[PDB]
Amino acid sequence: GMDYQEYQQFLARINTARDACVAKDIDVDLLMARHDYFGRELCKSLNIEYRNDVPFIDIILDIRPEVDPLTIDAPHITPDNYLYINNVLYIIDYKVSVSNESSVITYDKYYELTRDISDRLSIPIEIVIIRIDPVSRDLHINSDRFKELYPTIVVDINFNQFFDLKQLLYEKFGDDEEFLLKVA
Ligand SMILES: O=C(O)/C(O)=C/C(=O)C1(Cc2ccc(Cl)cc2)CCN(Cc2ccccc2)CC1
Ligand SMILES: [Mn+2]
Ligand SMILES: [Mn+2]
Repeated sequence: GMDYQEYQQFLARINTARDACVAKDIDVDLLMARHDYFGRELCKSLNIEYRNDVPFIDIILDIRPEVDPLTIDAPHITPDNYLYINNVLYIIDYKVSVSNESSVITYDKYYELTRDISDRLSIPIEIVIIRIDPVSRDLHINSDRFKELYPTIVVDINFNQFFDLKQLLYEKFGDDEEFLLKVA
């Protein structure tokens, strides 16, 4: 799980919180903490360097350092990570959700915006959304091409801290109508 230190910060914030706006910022900070936690552990399993929200321009500069970043016609996306093997660019994104609705929105965005640049660099760009179901703890990965490189991937983590902290937050603001009907 997260460091004792990070769990303490959430515990302190949840207990000090008197107001729905503060409460929702914790709710959102937990989802993001959980996403980043899966990110770090996933990157250990894949044995690739851990990254977050990498500017696409930097990814291009890394795999093709001759490219002038002032002129290249590149999309403005910040994918969580990426892998370049056998002249194939895998654009990786971490997801922690029980559904694919977010996965699809990200895949649709990243797929559409990377068709042009793939054609220009003559490098096939494979969009890999690596999602863990936080309940079942099962890995769902869309890209068949990516799953050939990494045929069996055990992460073996859990989100019981995240579930507890969230539950404590919904317990505390359970009769705050404004908290229960506020969005990210
Ligand atoms: O949902 C994800 O899996 C994910 O990684 C998203 C993000 O990283 C952004 C921040 C974020 C939001 C929510 C979560 Cl759970 C984790 C991170 C939101 C979309 N991003 C929008 C954006 C795109 C391009 C340029 C600026 C901002 C900002 C970062
Ligand atoms: Mn991201
Ligand atoms: Mn992500």
